Amino acid sequence: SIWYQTNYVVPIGAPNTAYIIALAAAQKNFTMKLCKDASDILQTGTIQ
Amino acid sequence: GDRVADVIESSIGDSVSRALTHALPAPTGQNTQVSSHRLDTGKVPALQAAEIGASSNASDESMIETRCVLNSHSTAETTLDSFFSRAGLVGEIDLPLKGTTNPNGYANWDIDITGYAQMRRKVELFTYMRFDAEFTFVACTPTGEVVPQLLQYMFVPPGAPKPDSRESLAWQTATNPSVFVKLSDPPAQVSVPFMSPASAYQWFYDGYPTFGEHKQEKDLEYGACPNNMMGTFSVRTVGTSKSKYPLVVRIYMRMKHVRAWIPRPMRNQNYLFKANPNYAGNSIKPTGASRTAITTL
Amino acid sequence: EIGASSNASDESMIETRCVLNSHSTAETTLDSFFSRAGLVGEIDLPLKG
Amino acid sequence: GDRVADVIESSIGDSVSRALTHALPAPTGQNTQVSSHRLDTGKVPALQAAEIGASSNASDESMIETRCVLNSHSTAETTLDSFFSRAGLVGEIDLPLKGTTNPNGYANWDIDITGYAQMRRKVELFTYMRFDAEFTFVACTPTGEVVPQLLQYMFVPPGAPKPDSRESLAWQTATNPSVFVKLSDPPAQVSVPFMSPASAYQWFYDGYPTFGEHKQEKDLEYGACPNNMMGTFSVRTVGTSKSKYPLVVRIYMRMKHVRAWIPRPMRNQNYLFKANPNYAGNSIKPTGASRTAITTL
Amino acid sequence: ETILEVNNVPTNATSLMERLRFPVSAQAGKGELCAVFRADPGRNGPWQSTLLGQLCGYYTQWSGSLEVTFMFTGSFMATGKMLIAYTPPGGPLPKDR
Amino acid sequence: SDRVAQLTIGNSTITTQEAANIIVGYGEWPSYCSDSDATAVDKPTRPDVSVNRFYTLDTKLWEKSSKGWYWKFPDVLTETGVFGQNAQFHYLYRSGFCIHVQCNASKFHQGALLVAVLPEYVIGTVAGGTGTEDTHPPYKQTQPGADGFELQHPYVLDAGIPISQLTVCPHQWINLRTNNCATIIVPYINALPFDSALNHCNFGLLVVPISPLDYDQGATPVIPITITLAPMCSEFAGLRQAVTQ
Amino acid sequence: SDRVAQLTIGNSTITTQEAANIIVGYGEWPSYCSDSDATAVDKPTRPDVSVNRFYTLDTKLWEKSSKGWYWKFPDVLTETGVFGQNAQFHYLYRSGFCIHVQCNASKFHQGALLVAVLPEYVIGTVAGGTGTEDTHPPYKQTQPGADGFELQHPYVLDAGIPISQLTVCPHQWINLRTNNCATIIVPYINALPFDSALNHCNFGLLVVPISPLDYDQGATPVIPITITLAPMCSEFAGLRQAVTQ
Ligand SMILES: CCO/N=C/c1ccc(OCC[C@@H](C)CCN2CCN(c3ccncc3)C2=O)cc1
Ligand SMILES: CCO/N=C/c1ccc(OCC[C@@H](C)CCN2CCN(c3ccncc3)C2=O)cc1
Ligand SMILES: [Cl-]
Ligand SMILES: [Cl-]
Repeated sequence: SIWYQTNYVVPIGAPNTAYIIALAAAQKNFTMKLCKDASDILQTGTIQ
Repeated sequence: GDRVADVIESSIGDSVSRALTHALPAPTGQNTQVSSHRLDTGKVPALQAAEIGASSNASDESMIETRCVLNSHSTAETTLDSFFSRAGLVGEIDLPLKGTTNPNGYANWDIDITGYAQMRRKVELFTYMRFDAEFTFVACTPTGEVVPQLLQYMFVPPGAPKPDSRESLAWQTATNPSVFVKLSDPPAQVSVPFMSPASAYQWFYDGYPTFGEHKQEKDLEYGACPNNMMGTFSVRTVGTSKSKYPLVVRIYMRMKHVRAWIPRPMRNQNYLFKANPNYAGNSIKPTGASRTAITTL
Repeated sequence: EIGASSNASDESMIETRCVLNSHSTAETTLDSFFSRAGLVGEIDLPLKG
Repeated sequence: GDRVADVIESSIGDSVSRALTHALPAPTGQNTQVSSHRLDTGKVPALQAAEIGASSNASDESMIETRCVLNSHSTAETTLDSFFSRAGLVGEIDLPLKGTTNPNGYANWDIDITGYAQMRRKVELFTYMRFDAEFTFVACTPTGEVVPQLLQYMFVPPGAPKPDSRESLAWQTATNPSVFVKLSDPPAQVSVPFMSPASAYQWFYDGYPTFGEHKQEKDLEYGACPNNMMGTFSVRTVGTSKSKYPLVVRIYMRMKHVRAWIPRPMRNQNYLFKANPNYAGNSIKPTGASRTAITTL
Repeated sequence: ETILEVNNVPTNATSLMERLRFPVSAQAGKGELCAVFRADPGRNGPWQSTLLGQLCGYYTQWSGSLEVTFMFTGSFMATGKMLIAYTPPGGPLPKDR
Repeated sequence: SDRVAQLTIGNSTITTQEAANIIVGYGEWPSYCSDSDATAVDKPTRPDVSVNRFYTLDTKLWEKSSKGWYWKFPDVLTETGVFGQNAQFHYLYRSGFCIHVQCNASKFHQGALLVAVLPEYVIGTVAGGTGTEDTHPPYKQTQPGADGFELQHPYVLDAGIPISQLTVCPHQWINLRTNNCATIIVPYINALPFDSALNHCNFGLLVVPISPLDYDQGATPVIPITITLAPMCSEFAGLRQAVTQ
Repeated sequence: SDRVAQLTIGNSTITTQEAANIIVGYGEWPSYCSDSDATAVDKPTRPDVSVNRFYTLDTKLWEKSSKGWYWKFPDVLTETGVFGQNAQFHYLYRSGFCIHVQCNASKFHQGALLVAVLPEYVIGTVAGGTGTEDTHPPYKQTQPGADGFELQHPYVLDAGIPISQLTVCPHQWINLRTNNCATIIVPYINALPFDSALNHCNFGLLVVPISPLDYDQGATPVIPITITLAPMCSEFAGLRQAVTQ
């Protein structure tokens, strides 16, 4: 969860709204096991 | 650094689990030593104090005059692998034609071996068990007949798409493991590793799987632990049209490379459900045979 | 903006204990991921079709 | 023993209070070194950043061209003992004849030096103070006259019986320390050790002396700390009949072997009560003289 | 690192690019809530937009620490302090800051 | 010299002049989780003395007709002392326990209680009597808290298993003509290094009269059984706000 | 390289890109009580990570007319987290603190806050205005809890002493054109080795605007001041039941 610790402050002449972009990935202790098919199958009918 | 005395002389943190006992080798039963008449005051092997919680340490030699017996009876047949590495029935899947259950040509089996008493009672002797296993799949019609039918078995781990029909896209099986075999071929057979996220599966989980108020509705999840839920086993006739014959697949499991911890009292009331130890209350039966009197055989 | 992923680690963001991690990374190699046979083609040989 | 890494490499427990600064000797004021014109870019002593919280480190030598000055001005007179070891008035006891207060020939003085501004303002510069003291007792009639009267002073520590009259059994003084002296004799004078149960007396205690709800009634005990209450000082004319003369005893205290910690802003509003820093709200005055404008002297 | 769709709410085609970022703006100083999301990487939700979440989809089990880096794209004159918190299992969505 | 004992841990001390030795479950002492077994990365908190101490939680009355009771760990302490607080503020918890069941009488009373520890003690229901109803025990029964819960059918330990075989678990007996207490040290038992003190009860404590209490009209009839226990080597991790369940 | 900083302790991390160094009160770091200074005999409990961490307790709004506020330690944490619990269950407590006051604005705002720490901060009353009434401040004012309390007469710090001399105490300034935070490490200060976290507030934190906030119509007018703090080397002793006051 993200909360305002203080407040977004800006002077006269600057926008009152800005955006944040979030990037994510795993640390170096990350590992996965037991291969399985993904839950999605991107196909509805036959692929021509 | 640490300077205050209580911190220096602290035990907070030793990971070494000091053990009171250790295992010794015992390939055969213990021998019996010669013994003679002892008429001593002070020494008294026969007297015990069961309140302590330990079994009696009195031996044959000290209770009667014994001869010498070199016992070479093997103890090999009572090892966990000897006891468990015998394949037994743990699941049945029906693929009927014009029936109620599966008239669509496929079937999904929740991987749970607790549906059969024999096998179940054996594993429930221990609380935690870690092992690999060999699964064998025997298929035939309901009369035990063999017909020229091709089948596909697929292991669908938690999170993978469960087939919803005989023609489901999931049978493309690009990553899941599948097995294609004919009823005419011998029983399909594969090895399965220890797949739990825990260090061991456990036949008993005295707890709930999630946080929150555990109201009546959710009381079905008491005792349910995901670490024991390995997934789904799906089977289907391999075709776009209904199969001409009804089928039955019997699943046999043979554990191997077994380790177990914490022995428990063995089940003594009929089993009723897979998920719990529920027993028939109006039918509590003694553990064994009874007799008319304590003074008569 | 640089274009590289964050180099911040657990140890520097919170007080951590020591953990000897022996979790294998073998199952995520290309051969482990791809060397599983899957359907790639179907051929039909019907009678009166 | 300790085996888990985080415990071995822990700092939990070091009693060594690592200090950033240490004291150097300084019997005299610092000398001034010769300096010349510096026209450098990069070096800039004059510029500071008070936000940091430290005082300016700029020195005479770097702000102007200075000559050499060997400064031998002593710093001895500003040591705590030099500042405090000067006896000042801290208490007055009246023993009148036909009056209202003490017409019974004796008097009990609660040992508290906060009744006089001069002395009080000085000690309140620090929060904690530890010291021994020399007390001097000057007695005479209200006109400053000396008469042939014998007096008894007695120190009654917390828990000892406070005299309730000129003839009280407590004056037997079998264990308490008492002093017998005539008004004609010179002022009685004794040495008093550091008697607190704490390592130091404290002129400020931001707290309550006991647990429980701190309702209005008990708000008088806010700031009261027993560690500062050394007892009662009782005095009486030594007789079974009323004294012929009215008396006054002025108590002077001279601290010695002084140690103090934590400097505080110095009192700038008139004192009103012994027990607290209460000030007259409708009369908040500036700390010092004022002027008509910021641009005129 | 790949972009995490914390703002996975709009769905009409013309507004899809909006899912790629969430906003912040002048508040009333009551330590107001900005956004929330589950940390479960292999679950439906924001993580589904990341390559990590997608690859994660081919494995039944996973183990490891994750990390999320937030980039502020407001003007250079804008300032501010935020409190980002991770609440381990068992803790309900935090009522207040 | 084996009938007399003293247990001191934290700011608490227990004495007994009629003991019958001490049992160390599965033959091993409680110990902190090693860096090899551990998996969570945050540095744990080990309160030590403030939580590893003797808590005396409950007293039951033994009667000529009592059936027996059970309590669950760590459920019993989740709302008690500094231990409870730590159990609530942290997601992860692990510890061992020193259990001391007390029950004294006179040299003219008789009776025997079996005091045992049963890991992963799952409770079952009588399934509607006929076994056709798939009923489940309510929260109040699986995690009875400090008050414990009385057994309905002791012979099968309310779980379809013979109490006659319960001695295969760490245990002691309180035979009034011999001892007035049982002491059992138990190490952390689970298939994971740490776990939730709230959602999972590692084991259950059972106190069941196998040989019924008896005495003659006129002897004190009120015979209490008191339960005292102390966590050992408590470790907590995964801090956050306090949660009761 | 002095304007940028990171404070990590427990499971909490603080960052700032406009700092002005760090003050270490009276020049010394917090440290546990030595065996020489100690007097109580029971072995203390040192929770470590579960209590020595950053707690963000309160936010105030700075206005062109604000007078200034104060908070008291350890009063502010007595009812928060695992620290609060330990403070309540134990009679004795001691710790140091790392205080971090936050307040950012824009390069077009101006104003300066004096952030200081004043040991044994005793509060006085205006004595009925005339000084003839011996009034005393109520519990709510001497120990305001987490909400802090607004100063009535800043010039005399509501205690008859000049705020102009408050800089003789560990302090920093938050001058909006320079920094957006103050950080002060404080060691345990008292004439006793341990003391009650309930009855005694070792020191007070004062945040007072000396140079009033100002800006032009149109710039964000809501400028918060947030208080975050972390106990250091917390030690507790004299266990018993929990007490709130
Ligand atoms: C190509 C497809 O072939 N795959 C065959 C297959 C067979 C078995 C597979 O997994 C078997 C896992 C079982 C050994 C786990 C049995 N257990 C573990 C503990 N447990 C359980 C059940 C009920 N309550 C508690 C625990 C179980 O039922 C997976 C794939
Ligand atoms: C034979 C009788 O002679 N005894 C003389 C005598 C004189 C002084 C004695 O004790 C003097 C103790 C004072 C130095 C203590 C003054 N203090 C300590 C701190 N304190 C105080 C007052 C109000 N608020 C906080 C602290 C004080 O007033 C005892 C006996
Ligand atoms: Cl409690
Ligand atoms: Cl809290």
